[PDB]
Amino acid sequence: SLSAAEADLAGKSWAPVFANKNANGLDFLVALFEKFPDSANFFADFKGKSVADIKASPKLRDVSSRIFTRLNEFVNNAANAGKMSAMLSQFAKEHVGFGVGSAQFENVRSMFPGFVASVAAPPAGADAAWTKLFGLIIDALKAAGA
Ligand code: HEM
Ligand SMILES: [C-]#N
Repeated sequence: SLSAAEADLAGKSWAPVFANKNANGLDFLVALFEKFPDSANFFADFKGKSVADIKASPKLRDVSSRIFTRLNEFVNNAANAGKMSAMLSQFAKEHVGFGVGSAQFENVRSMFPGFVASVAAPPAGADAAWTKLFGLIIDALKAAGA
């Protein structure tokens, strides 16, 4: 887990992002797709589609919302190694079954701090907390067989 201090920093940087969950969450998805085009092929709904197609799909909102809803719960529980264990196991089990692996989560980690900053400048120490939070997911995915 993160320490209470780091988790506080991550929550602080996430606040302004989550404040506009519909829009920011669709934006996160599109950024992902722009930067790491192969990601899209993991989704049944967007396999083969171009970013333009993705942005115009009526399915986008459901996908971004579920990521944001779940990410929010990770942020909230990040300092409780207890809940983190449970959350990460499930999260990884779910993903691996869909063919998604840690490399795709390395990609998310790479671009996340840049994405948060696109909304509001994060406090000192926040980027590192996010990178350690995503490092934990990456590790759970490796544990799950990918
Ligand atoms: C960044 C944070 C992410 C979070 C919080 C997240 C969250 C979720 C959750 C909540 C579900 C629905 C699980 C269920 O109820 O069965 C799931 C589905 C899925 N996610 Fe993620 N996800 C993340 C990133 C990824 C990435 C990077 C990929 C693809 C590269 C991925 C691909 C999938 C697929 C393919 C499934 C379900 C089937 C599908 O829609 O095709 N997710 N994810
Ligand atoms: C995948 N959300």
